[PDB]
Amino acid sequence: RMSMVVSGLTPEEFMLVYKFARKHHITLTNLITEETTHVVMKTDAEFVCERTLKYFLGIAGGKWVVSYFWVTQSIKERKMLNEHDFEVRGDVVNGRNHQGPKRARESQDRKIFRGLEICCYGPFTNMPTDQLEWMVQLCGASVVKELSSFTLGTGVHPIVVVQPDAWTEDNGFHAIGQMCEAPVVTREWVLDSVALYQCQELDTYLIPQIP
Amino acid sequence: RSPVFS
Repeated sequence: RMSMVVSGLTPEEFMLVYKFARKHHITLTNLITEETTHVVMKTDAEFVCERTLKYFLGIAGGKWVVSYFWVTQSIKERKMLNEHDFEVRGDVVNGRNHQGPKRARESQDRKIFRGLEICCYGPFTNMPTDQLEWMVQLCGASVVKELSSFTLGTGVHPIVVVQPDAWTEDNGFHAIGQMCEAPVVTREWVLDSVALYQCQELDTYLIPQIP
Repeated sequence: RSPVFS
Protein backbone atom coordinates (compact mmCIF):
# COMPACT_ATOMS: atom_id res chain seq x y z
CA ARG A 1 0.00 0.00 0.00
CA MET A 2 0.91 3.71 -0.22
CA SER A 3 3.23 5.17 2.39
CA MET A 4 4.20 8.82 2.40
CA VAL A 5 6.80 11.06 3.79
CA VAL A 6 7.14 14.77 3.25
CA SER A 7 10.12 17.15 2.77
CA GLY A 8 10.63 20.91 2.68
CA LEU A 9 7.21 21.79 3.99
CA THR A 10 6.10 24.21 6.70
CA PRO A 11 4.49 22.28 9.57
CA GLU A 12 1.56 24.35 8.42
CA GLU A 13 1.59 22.60 5.06
CA PHE A 14 2.44 19.36 6.74
CA MET A 15 -0.89 19.90 8.49
CA LEU A 16 -2.75 19.63 5.24
CA VAL A 17 -0.92 16.46 4.32
CA TYR A 18 -1.76 14.92 7.68
CA LYS A 19 -5.48 15.89 7.24
CA PHE A 20 -5.40 14.42 3.71
CA ALA A 21 -3.69 11.22 4.83
CA ARG A 22 -6.11 10.83 7.71
CA LYS A 23 -9.07 11.45 5.34
CA HIS A 24 -7.86 8.80 2.90
CA HIS A 25 -6.32 6.28 5.33
CA ILE A 26 -2.88 6.69 3.72
CA THR A 27 0.22 5.84 5.77
CA LEU A 28 2.17 8.97 6.58
CA THR A 29 5.42 8.67 8.56
CA ASN A 30 7.99 11.18 9.60
CA LEU A 31 11.00 9.02 8.55
CA ILE A 32 11.66 7.57 5.19
CA THR A 33 12.18 3.76 5.06
CA GLU A 34 12.45 0.95 2.58
CA GLU A 35 8.67 0.79 2.56
CA THR A 36 8.06 4.49 1.83
CA THR A 37 6.45 4.77 -1.56
CA HIS A 38 5.99 8.55 -1.96
CA VAL A 39 8.27 11.41 -1.02
CA VAL A 40 6.16 14.55 -1.23
CA MET A 41 8.49 17.55 -1.97
CA LYS A 42 7.94 21.29 -1.81
CA THR A 43 8.35 22.45 -5.45
CA ASP A 44 7.93 25.72 -7.38
CA ALA A 45 5.25 25.72 -10.12
CA GLU A 46 7.34 23.71 -12.54
CA PHE A 47 7.83 20.84 -10.05
CA VAL A 48 11.47 21.83 -9.29
CA CYS A 49 12.52 21.31 -5.69
CA GLU A 50 15.40 21.73 -3.32
CA ARG A 51 17.68 18.82 -2.41
CA THR A 52 17.09 17.48 1.06
CA LEU A 53 18.25 14.09 2.33
CA LYS A 54 14.72 12.64 1.83
CA TYR A 55 14.97 13.81 -1.79
CA PHE A 56 18.14 11.85 -2.42
CA LEU A 57 16.85 8.78 -0.60
CA GLY A 58 13.53 8.86 -2.46
CA ILE A 59 15.45 8.94 -5.77
CA ALA A 60 17.97 6.33 -4.56
CA GLY A 61 15.11 3.95 -3.53
CA GLY A 62 13.37 4.58 -6.87
CA LYS A 63 10.31 5.91 -5.05
CA TRP A 64 7.59 8.13 -6.41
CA VAL A 65 9.05 11.58 -5.86
CA VAL A 66 6.22 14.00 -6.25
CA SER A 67 5.36 17.64 -5.75
CA TYR A 68 3.32 18.81 -2.75
CA PHE A 69 0.88 19.99 -5.39
CA TRP A 70 -0.20 16.38 -5.90
CA VAL A 71 -1.64 16.62 -2.38
CA THR A 72 -3.26 20.06 -2.73
CA GLN A 73 -4.67 19.41 -6.19
CA SER A 74 -5.89 16.04 -4.93
CA ILE A 75 -7.71 17.67 -2.05
CA LYS A 76 -9.12 20.31 -4.49
CA GLU A 77 -10.47 17.60 -6.87
CA ARG A 78 -11.43 15.25 -3.98
CA LYS A 79 -9.69 12.39 -5.85
CA MET A 80 -6.33 10.65 -5.69
CA LEU A 81 -4.65 12.19 -8.71
CA ASN A 82 -1.96 10.50 -10.81
CA GLU A 83 1.64 10.81 -9.56
CA HIS A 84 2.89 11.07 -13.10
CA ASP A 85 1.19 14.41 -13.49
CA PHE A 86 3.12 15.72 -10.48
CA GLU A 87 6.50 13.87 -10.55
CA VAL A 88 9.37 16.11 -9.53
CA ARG A 89 11.25 17.10 -12.70
CA GLY A 90 14.50 18.57 -11.43
CA ASP A 91 16.07 20.48 -8.56
CA VAL A 92 17.57 23.97 -8.19
CA VAL A 93 21.09 22.49 -8.32
CA ASN A 94 21.30 19.84 -11.01
CA GLY A 95 18.80 21.33 -13.53
CA ARG A 96 15.12 22.18 -13.76
CA ASN A 97 14.33 19.21 -15.95
CA HIS A 98 16.92 16.47 -15.54
CA GLN A 99 14.18 13.90 -14.70
CA GLY A 100 16.34 11.91 -12.15
CA PRO A 101 13.30 10.70 -10.19
CA LYS A 102 11.89 9.07 -13.37
CA ARG A 103 15.24 7.59 -14.38
CA ALA A 104 15.76 6.08 -10.94
CA ARG A 105 12.25 4.60 -11.07
CA GLU A 106 13.14 3.21 -14.48
CA SER A 107 16.64 1.88 -13.71
CA GLN A 108 16.24 -0.50 -10.81
CA ASP A 109 17.84 -3.19 -13.04
CA ARG A 110 20.89 -1.00 -13.80
CA LYS A 111 21.66 0.84 -10.62
CA ILE A 112 24.15 3.65 -11.05
CA PHE A 113 26.77 2.42 -8.47
CA ARG A 114 26.65 -1.28 -9.37
CA GLY A 115 30.23 -2.57 -9.40
CA LEU A 116 31.58 0.13 -7.08
CA GLU A 117 32.83 -0.09 -3.50
CA ILE A 118 32.46 3.10 -1.60
CA CYS A 119 34.05 4.29 1.59
CA CYS A 120 32.37 7.26 3.19
CA TYR A 121 35.34 8.64 5.03
CA GLY A 122 36.11 11.36 7.60
CA PRO A 123 33.72 13.85 9.17
CA PHE A 124 30.47 14.93 7.49
CA THR A 125 27.95 17.56 8.39
CA ASN A 126 24.21 17.68 8.02
CA MET A 127 23.86 14.05 6.84
CA PRO A 128 24.70 11.09 9.11
CA THR A 129 27.36 8.92 7.54
CA ASP A 130 25.20 5.83 7.62
CA GLN A 131 22.45 7.61 5.64
CA LEU A 132 25.02 8.56 2.97
CA GLU A 133 26.02 4.84 3.11
CA TRP A 134 22.41 3.75 2.81
CA MET A 135 22.08 6.11 -0.16
CA VAL A 136 25.00 4.59 -2.05
CA GLN A 137 23.91 1.06 -1.12
CA LEU A 138 20.41 1.74 -2.54
CA CYS A 139 22.14 2.80 -5.74
CA GLY A 140 23.94 -0.50 -5.92
CA ALA A 141 27.36 0.21 -4.34
CA SER A 142 28.74 -2.11 -1.74
CA VAL A 143 29.61 -0.11 1.39
CA VAL A 144 33.09 -0.31 2.95
CA LYS A 145 33.63 1.27 6.35
CA GLU A 146 37.44 1.48 6.61
CA LEU A 147 40.16 2.17 4.04
CA SER A 148 42.04 -0.94 5.05
CA SER A 149 38.84 -2.89 4.26
CA PHE A 150 38.50 -2.24 0.47
CA THR A 151 38.30 -5.52 -1.34
CA LEU A 152 41.26 -5.79 -3.71
CA GLY A 153 41.32 -7.04 -7.28
CA THR A 154 41.12 -5.62 -10.79
CA GLY A 155 37.36 -6.39 -10.86
CA VAL A 156 36.81 -4.09 -7.86
CA HIS A 157 36.45 -0.33 -8.32
CA PRO A 158 37.08 1.40 -4.99
CA ILE A 159 36.09 5.08 -4.38
CA VAL A 160 36.66 7.21 -1.32
CA VAL A 161 34.08 9.94 -0.66
CA VAL A 162 34.78 12.92 1.60
CA GLN A 163 33.39 16.31 2.46
CA PRO A 164 36.48 18.58 2.50
CA ASP A 165 34.94 21.45 4.43
CA ALA A 166 33.72 19.32 7.28
CA TRP A 167 37.46 18.72 7.98
CA THR A 168 39.52 20.52 10.69
CA GLU A 169 41.63 23.39 9.28
CA ASP A 170 44.40 20.73 8.60
CA ASN A 171 44.46 19.48 4.93
CA GLY A 172 44.61 15.77 5.87
CA PHE A 173 42.20 14.73 3.21
CA HIS A 174 45.08 14.92 0.79
CA ALA A 175 46.89 12.18 2.58
CA ILE A 176 44.21 9.58 2.13
CA GLY A 177 45.87 8.42 -1.06
CA GLN A 178 48.95 6.95 0.68
CA MET A 179 46.58 4.83 2.80
CA CYS A 180 44.76 3.09 -0.10
CA GLU A 181 44.71 2.75 -3.89
CA ALA A 182 41.33 4.49 -4.74
CA PRO A 183 40.30 7.81 -6.31
CA VAL A 184 39.16 10.31 -3.74
CA VAL A 185 36.11 12.43 -4.51
CA THR A 186 33.96 15.07 -2.83
CA ARG A 187 30.50 14.12 -1.53
CA GLU A 188 28.97 16.22 -4.32
CA TRP A 189 30.06 13.43 -6.64
CA VAL A 190 27.54 11.16 -4.91
CA LEU A 191 24.84 13.77 -4.57
CA ASP A 192 24.92 14.91 -8.17
CA SER A 193 25.00 11.36 -9.52
CA VAL A 194 22.06 10.39 -7.26
CA ALA A 195 20.02 13.47 -8.14
CA LEU A 196 20.52 12.91 -11.83
CA TYR A 197 20.27 9.20 -11.37
CA GLN A 198 23.33 9.02 -13.54
CA CYS A 199 26.84 8.10 -12.43
CA GLN A 200 28.96 11.24 -13.03
CA GLU A 201 32.63 11.17 -14.10
CA LEU A 202 34.94 11.61 -11.07
CA ASP A 203 37.04 14.14 -12.84
CA THR A 204 35.51 17.41 -11.57
CA TYR A 205 35.18 15.95 -8.05
CA LEU A 206 38.64 14.34 -7.65
CA ILE A 207 40.68 15.59 -4.71
CA PRO A 208 44.42 15.55 -5.50
CA GLN A 209 46.41 13.25 -3.19
CA ILE A 210 49.91 13.93 -1.90
CA PRO A 211 52.20 11.08 -2.98
CA ARG B 1 14.61 22.96 9.56
CA SER B 2 15.52 19.95 7.19
CA PRO B 3 19.01 20.60 5.78
CA VAL B 4 19.28 21.67 2.07
CA PHE B 5 22.25 20.65 -0.08
CA SER B 6 23.40 23.26 -2.53
